[PDB]
Amino acid sequence: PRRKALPPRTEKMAVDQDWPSVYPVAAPFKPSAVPLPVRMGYPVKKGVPMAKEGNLELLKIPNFLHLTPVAIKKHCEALKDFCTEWPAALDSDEKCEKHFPIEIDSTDYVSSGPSVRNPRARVVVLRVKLSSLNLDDHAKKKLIKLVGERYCKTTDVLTIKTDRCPLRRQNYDYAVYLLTVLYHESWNTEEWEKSK
Amino acid sequence: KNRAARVRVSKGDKPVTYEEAHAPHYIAHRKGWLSLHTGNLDGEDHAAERTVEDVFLRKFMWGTFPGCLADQLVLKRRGNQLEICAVVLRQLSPHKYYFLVGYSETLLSYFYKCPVRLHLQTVPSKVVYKYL
Amino acid sequence: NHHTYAELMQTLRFLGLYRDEHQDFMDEQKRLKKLRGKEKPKKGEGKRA
Amino acid sequence: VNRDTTAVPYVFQDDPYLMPASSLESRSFLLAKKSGENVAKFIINSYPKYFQKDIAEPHIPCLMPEYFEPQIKDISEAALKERIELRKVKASVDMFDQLLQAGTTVSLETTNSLLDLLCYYGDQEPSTDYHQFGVTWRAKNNAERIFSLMPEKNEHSYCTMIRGMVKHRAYEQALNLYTELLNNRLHADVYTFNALIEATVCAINEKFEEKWSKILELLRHMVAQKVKPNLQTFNTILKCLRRFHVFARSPALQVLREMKAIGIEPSLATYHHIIRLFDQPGDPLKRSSFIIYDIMNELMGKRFSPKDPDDDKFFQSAMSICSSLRDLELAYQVHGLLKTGDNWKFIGPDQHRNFYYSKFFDLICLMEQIDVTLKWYEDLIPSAYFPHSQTMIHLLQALDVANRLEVIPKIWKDSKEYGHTFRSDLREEILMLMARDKHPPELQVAFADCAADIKSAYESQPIRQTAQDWPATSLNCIAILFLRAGRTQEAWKMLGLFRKHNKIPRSELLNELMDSAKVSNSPSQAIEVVELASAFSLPICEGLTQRVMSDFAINQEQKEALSNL
Amino acid sequence: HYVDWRMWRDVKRRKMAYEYADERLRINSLRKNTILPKILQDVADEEIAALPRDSCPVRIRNRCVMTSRPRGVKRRWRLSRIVFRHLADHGQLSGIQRATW
Amino acid sequence: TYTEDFIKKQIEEFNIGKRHLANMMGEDPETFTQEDIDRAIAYLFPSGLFEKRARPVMKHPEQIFPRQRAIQWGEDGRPFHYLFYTGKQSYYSLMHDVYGMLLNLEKHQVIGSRWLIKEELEEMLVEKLSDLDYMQFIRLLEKLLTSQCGAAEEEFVQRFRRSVTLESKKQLIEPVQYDEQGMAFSKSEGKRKTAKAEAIVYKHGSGRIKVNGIDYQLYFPITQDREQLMFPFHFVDRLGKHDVTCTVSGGGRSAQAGAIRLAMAKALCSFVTEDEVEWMRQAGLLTTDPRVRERKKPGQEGARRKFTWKKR
Amino acid sequence: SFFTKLTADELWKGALAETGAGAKKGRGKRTKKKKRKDLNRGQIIGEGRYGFLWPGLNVPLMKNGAVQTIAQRSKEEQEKVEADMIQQREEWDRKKKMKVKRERGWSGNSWGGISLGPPDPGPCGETYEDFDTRILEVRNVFTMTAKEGRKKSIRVLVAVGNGKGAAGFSI
Amino acid sequence: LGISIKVHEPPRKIERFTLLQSVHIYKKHRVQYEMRTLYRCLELEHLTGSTADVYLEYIQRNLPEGVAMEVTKTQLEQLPEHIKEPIW
RNA sequence: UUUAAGAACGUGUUUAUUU
RNA sequence: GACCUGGCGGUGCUUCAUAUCCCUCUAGAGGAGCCUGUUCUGUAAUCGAUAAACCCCGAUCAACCUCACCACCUCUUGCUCAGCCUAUAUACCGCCAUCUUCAGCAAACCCUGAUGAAGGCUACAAAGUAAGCGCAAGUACCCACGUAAAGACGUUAGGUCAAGGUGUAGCCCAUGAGGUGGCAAGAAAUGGGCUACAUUUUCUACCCCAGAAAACUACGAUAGCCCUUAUGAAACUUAAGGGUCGAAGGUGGAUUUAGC
Ligand SMILES: [K+]
Ligand SMILES: [K+]
Ligand SMILES: [K+]
Ligand SMILES: [Mg+2]
Ligand SMILES: [Mg+2]
Ligand SMILES: [Mg+2]
Ligand SMILES: [Mg+2]
Ligand SMILES: [Mg+2]
Ligand SMILES: [Mg+2]
Ligand SMILES: [Mg+2]
Ligand SMILES: [Mg+2]
Ligand SMILES: [Mg+2]
Ligand SMILES: [Mg+2]
Ligand SMILES: [Mg+2]
Ligand SMILES: [Mg+2]
Ligand SMILES: [Mg+2]
Ligand SMILES: [Mg+2]
Ligand SMILES: [Mg+2]
Ligand SMILES: [Mg+2]
Ligand SMILES: [Mg+2]
Ligand SMILES: [Mg+2]
Ligand SMILES: [Mg+2]
Ligand SMILES: [Mg+2]
Ligand SMILES: [Mg+2]
Repeated sequence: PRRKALPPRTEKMAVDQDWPSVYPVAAPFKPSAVPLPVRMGYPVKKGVPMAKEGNLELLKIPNFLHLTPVAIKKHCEALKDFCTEWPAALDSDEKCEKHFPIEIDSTDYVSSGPSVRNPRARVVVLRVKLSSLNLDDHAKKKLIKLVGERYCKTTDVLTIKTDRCPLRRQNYDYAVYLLTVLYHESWNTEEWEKSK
Repeated sequence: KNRAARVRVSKGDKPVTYEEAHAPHYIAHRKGWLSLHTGNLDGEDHAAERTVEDVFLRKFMWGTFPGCLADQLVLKRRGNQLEICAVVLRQLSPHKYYFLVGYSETLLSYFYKCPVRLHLQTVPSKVVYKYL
Repeated sequence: NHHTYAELMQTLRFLGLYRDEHQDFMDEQKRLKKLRGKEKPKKGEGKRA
Repeated sequence: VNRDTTAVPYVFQDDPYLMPASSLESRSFLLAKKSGENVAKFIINSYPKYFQKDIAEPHIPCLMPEYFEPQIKDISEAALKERIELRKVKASVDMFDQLLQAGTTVSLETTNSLLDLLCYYGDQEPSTDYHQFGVTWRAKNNAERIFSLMPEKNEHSYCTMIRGMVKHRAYEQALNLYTELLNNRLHADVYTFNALIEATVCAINEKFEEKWSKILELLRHMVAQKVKPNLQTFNTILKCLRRFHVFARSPALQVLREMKAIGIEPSLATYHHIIRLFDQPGDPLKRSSFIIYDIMNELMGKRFSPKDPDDDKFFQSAMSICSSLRDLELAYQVHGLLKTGDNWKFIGPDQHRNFYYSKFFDLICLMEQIDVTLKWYEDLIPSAYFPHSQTMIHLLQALDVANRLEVIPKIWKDSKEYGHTFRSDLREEILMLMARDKHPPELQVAFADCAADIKSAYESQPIRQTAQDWPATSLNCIAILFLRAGRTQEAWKMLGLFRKHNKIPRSELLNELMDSAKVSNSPSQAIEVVELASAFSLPICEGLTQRVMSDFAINQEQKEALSNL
Repeated sequence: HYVDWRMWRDVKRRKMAYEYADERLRINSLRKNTILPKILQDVADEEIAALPRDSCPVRIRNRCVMTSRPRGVKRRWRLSRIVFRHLADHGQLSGIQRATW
Repeated sequence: TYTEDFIKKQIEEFNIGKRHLANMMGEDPETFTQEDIDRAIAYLFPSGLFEKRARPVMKHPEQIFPRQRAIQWGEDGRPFHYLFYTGKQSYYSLMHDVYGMLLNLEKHQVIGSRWLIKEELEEMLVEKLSDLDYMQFIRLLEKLLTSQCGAAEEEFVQRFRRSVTLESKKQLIEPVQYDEQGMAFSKSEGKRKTAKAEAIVYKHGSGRIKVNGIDYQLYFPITQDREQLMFPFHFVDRLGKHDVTCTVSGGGRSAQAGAIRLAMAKALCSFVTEDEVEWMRQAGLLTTDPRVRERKKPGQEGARRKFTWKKR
Repeated sequence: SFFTKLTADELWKGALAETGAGAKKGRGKRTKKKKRKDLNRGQIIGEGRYGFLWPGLNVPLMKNGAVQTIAQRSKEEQEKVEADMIQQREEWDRKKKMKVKRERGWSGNSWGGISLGPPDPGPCGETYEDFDTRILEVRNVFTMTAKEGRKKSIRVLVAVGNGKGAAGFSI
Repeated sequence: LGISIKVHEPPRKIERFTLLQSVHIYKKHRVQYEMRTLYRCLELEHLTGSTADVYLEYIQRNLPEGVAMEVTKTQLEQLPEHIKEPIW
């Protein structure tokens, strides 16, 4: 005769089991696997919400059954061997900007699809205060005239944004190179400067 | 009168599903979305290619599982992966379901150049929300 | 590329793996018009000359 | 994470209707999913143009059509090499003659690459998606033809030709071709010597004493040509010695000791060829016991890597040894070695996996406590293997030994969920155990609720070719279980089936029917008990009838009873 | 197997405009300046005007990819207002819902 | 229809699923209340649907399934109640009991409370009721109160009365703060249209106001705007006694004044008597003005205006 | 194109024109009505024109204890399958065309004198297998409504009897 | 993992657009749609390359359906060698 | 008891285990 | 001849309409110029909408393209296991207009009328009980308000075969396909809108404490003419700007629209 469906394996489950073993990774809602009488849907007049069996509304939900607190705490316990310790010396931000005066910004974008490319990932920004650089009166006055609107007098920060080249490693090099020719030309003094 | 995605009332002998019984003005109040991706978010791209893939998938699976789908599909994208979640009937033999799962999972991976996985949930008969 | 989409699923239909309910419709109508006499003529040898 | 005991292997669809119940479904369901992947690859490689469009970034080479056809249509030296990389035996050989006929110089590294393609497949085309007994090697083949055409022959030429003959059971011819190698002042490699050891034994079915001397000669030649043996060289020796179960026992250890001498770590296949040899269909098994205990201590706490193709066949055999020895403390070490690191991958294919867990679990129920035997039944089944009808029996014979017959109503449910709903032998051993002795009301009512399900299986049977047959013991047990429980009404409806199928009812079933009638005080029913046994001419009936006549019987019925006999 | 000939003609136009995109680019650079001589700019005016008509990008039309409709097309999805609503009204477009405020 | 046996099987699935859900989240199954279930179901099954009755729910079957009447006749077929054939045995058994207590009285001789509503009476009686039936029952209850009802009668009538939470239209005073110098002040916020203002009112001052660091007469050239700033202080006769320092952002010329007027008034409520705060409320000085710009509609020129209509 | 193809329910719903302005007020002759046909009735999953045999779908998975491989029917054998599919189609269709000679009453097109069978069984175990029902008059009556206009309603007169003195009629 | 984290909810953005209701004419009657984009910013502090390599991979992999991410990384560097002193 | 206030072409709208 | 139902009544009584009928409030339309649509005329030279419920409508859009039109020329198993913007919206799906700025539609049972078409209420109650749909309730926007959305069954054989799809019919050396070039105008009438006729105005500064202008060099064109620029392969033609020009117009007939 016709093939009959077996009873759901939720009945064999115990209460004091290990849930992470059932839903280790992200997977759709399987009513034959989740031992919960969860219901979903807008009820009709004098009715009750639809049950999990055959429910499409529960399939639309991006559940978090694979990310229970028990798993998270158990997942991170196994990931502490990949991590490194942060220097205790660099406690505050004022101490971070005394030994590392340059800050590099770079953004990465995560989107669905078969292609991972994004043209917004090439941009690189470099910020550095002029008080951390070995400049004199002349050099500092000249450097602020070359960069133009890249320097903010309110914060004394030089901002260099590079998006010319395809890759992000090239724009980083370009920004460092730009910071170098600016520092050196600022120190160099030319004859025309006398006609100020 | 308005007609879009509305199942007109009848004597009371017509069965309808939950999604088929709610109109477009319930899509975020009593229904969800059958496709979930990042294309239609602010500042994101490739919303047009993800839509052509969806339209083709719903037809590929309608003709690949003829008379077996109990309700609309649910397409899900997590990065490179593509998860197809379907509710099917129990008339066909399991021998033939496993054949079509491997045939479709493979054929679509080489077409769209992405790992594809298909999740079936069998029901004895088409679930009925109410009778119109 | 509509060639790929249409040629792919045309081939899968001759292979028995894709069922096009739309071709079946117009294939059944085009079969009933031959019994009714409304058949497409031979090219070149048409009603006109 | 750990394995989920309530689930089936990941590869299957987690759905009740799609879950494989029996062990046949488990294997036939993956062969169909493998068949759909093959039907799609056929379509992908037959119509590449539809799947050439690549939208993936980064590029995914494993998701692009493969091109098996030659593209260089010209006749040249580079055009033949492309047909040798695609393993085109027929095209390459038919095109090699054209290149040779033209007179163009053919490099020796190119003609040697054609022999490898021919010596391996034996002048035959590989298997493709779509277009045992005897000796595959043939005299009228291209392998020997082209071998003569060659104007110059190096070591590799003979090395690759000797190995192609031994592979196709041409042992006798390989030895004749090896004599020419020594005549040309040449030296073979390790691989060629490895195949030469197989030809020695397989060529002739002589006594071991002669074979042992023969093998030692090749070894002395291997050391006389500056050739160092490998793991395979030693493995063939043990695999070959299997035929001589008794005699080769001591020679085998010497081979093992030799492997240790040269610092060659025995793999799993090496130990596999030893236990098979020492293992023999004998009752004492004194020698086999001592060997395996030593091997485990060596293998204990190790992680293995693939070295020999037969490394997987170790675990299946070792378990069989413990089952033949009936030693459970040793099976915990063999199975405890299979979980360490990543050694769980050496268990082997399904058929090897199903057999492993059968000998293993069947030895658990027999030996260990029942409270521990039931913890292994929840873990293994169904997550690891699907049981066979025999395992359910052995498990039932353990509950009897532990006087825990309250679990029987659950072992019958699981059997039907594993495809044993219509196993005659199984249903004939579950009923007898339940009806063997009287039990309290609460426990006696459960066996009947399960006996009613075992009865329904007999009524509905998949095979309609033959008429429905009810075993004598079955009908004897289904009816007595209704009485003890209290289902008297249903107990009298089975009486017609006894004579209907010419099945003899036991006296214990008739003797206990008395109380049922006496409690009712319905003489009519009492006569029905007498009438049935009288039909079968049972001696207990005549003596029984008199007692019934004394206790409860209508006057008119007493006279009729005697005449019916 | 495209929807109609109107669609097929635009596919060809987008293909010819992709082949001459660089050649047309290099010539216009000469014309779009006041540095080079007029005599040379006059020769480039004749070289790019002798290129095939379908190579001009202004002759391209953003039609619907499902119905070949020239007007009422949303550029982000490349669909017509009638097809977009058919998919949005059935909940097949992620995030698309009806607005009320 | 849902039988008594079916409900009893749903009670057992909730109890077991209530113990699984605590094993997932790492909680104690014993001390796992219904508030923790709703929080755990919202993490595992996140739904942002605007309707809360369409989200995943795991509640007790006695709160999901609607209450159903018990069977009214036995095996023999005789009903259990003598008013069965009326169709409203519960409603009429109540009216018969009340009318019987009104006969006894004749022989031997509210602010928070609100009469039970119709929809709440059907649940008690598990019966479907009309409107005119509800009014008849309410008329007997009121008639019962007028008479010298006994102690036992009051308890009965209190089964059909429901308490009411009476809100208080009393402005909330702000906590007076102290600065480094020691001056007392109070801060509040106002909002008019898109303008949003934060005002700091010092307890003692010489009537100085500074908006965004600018004296008020310079920031508000228009007289009407300055009149608004004067209204809070003039109403309570406190002109030239406090110093204000506010910061308004957004909106337009007149919207910033109304936003500032509201904040100054709210912060001025801490340095005045309760009777004055009530007067400020009855004058419209403590109320946020909800009148905001209305949206334009498609097919219309404006929010309410229509396109020119042509009959032919 | 492949994206301009609808489903059968959409193709038939439009071709039949069952719900239209013509159907509402007797604006369509019933002499040539279009009849729906199910095109998936005699179609098998895995069968195509090329004659391919896909193991697990079109043909058994294993044959003689061994898994089959991909095979394609021959031209002669594949043409014999197409002609055999036709016979099952026409035969199936023929049955529907075949009309049963329903026992007429007083006249061929009249309703009087026609039997309706025994009444429906009651819920509390009541049956009327001994009763026979026969129609006496079928009249089409109308009433004018504000929105639709002419509202057609059917008036029927029947009689039941057991053949033993018990009889009754109703409307 | 021992990381400092601060969470804030940026204002949402709603992009709307209107379309004709009918296939032909009936201009006055249109349908309005919207896409709602909601944000959630997680500001971490004082990390290393390895810790971020793990945490990001952990949460990027479990990024649910319909959820994008913009990870802005602020690196600390030191003055290059050429910047220490001038050459002229 | 209370100003005036015309006209609208002709048909068609209901049944049957390795070995 | 007598009736049922509905419709209609320059039919009665009573109660009402809330930006709605009257009276009553505010700004407009109808007059001029310009922009734009339509109708007529014209042209070798599209189609469709076209009382309310068409007329900056299909178009959130036409210099070529788009484009389906015209003339000329060219191809024939044709980008498609062909094709057709060919006829039929009075064969249809699909998406809608309209009453709706409504609240009713109605399965299944019962009863009345002598078992007619039909009808079915009185609360100090006289035969009605009623699933379901809609309304309502809920939800969205800044709430409990309001605005959106929603709004059934049906009515106007209302709109659309030219979104796409499709039944019937018709074409297949042409009613199909492609190329080049070209028409899309104004005697005339009219709808909608823009700018104005000015002093509550015009110009400049400012973004509200100013100075000038103020009737034939004022107020007043987004028009014309000329030049330049932007886009583009291509611009008397599209847009922007400048120069030149300084017209009608002096608050508008019957009538008429919107707004709490
Ligand atoms: K006017
Ligand atoms: K005018
Ligand atoms: K006008
Ligand atoms: Mg509408
Ligand atoms: Mg264009
Ligand atoms: Mg306005
Ligand atoms: Mg007749
Ligand atoms: Mg006349
Ligand atoms: Mg007339
Ligand atoms: Mg026109
Ligand atoms: Mg027309
Ligand atoms: Mg028309
Ligand atoms: Mg208009
Ligand atoms: Mg044109
Ligand atoms: Mg042209
Ligand atoms: Mg044409
Ligand atoms: Mg016509
Ligand atoms: Mg119509
Ligand atoms: Mg509306
Ligand atoms: Mg509503
Ligand atoms: Mg019409
Ligand atoms: Mg002037
Ligand atoms: Mg001008
Ligand atoms: Mg130019």
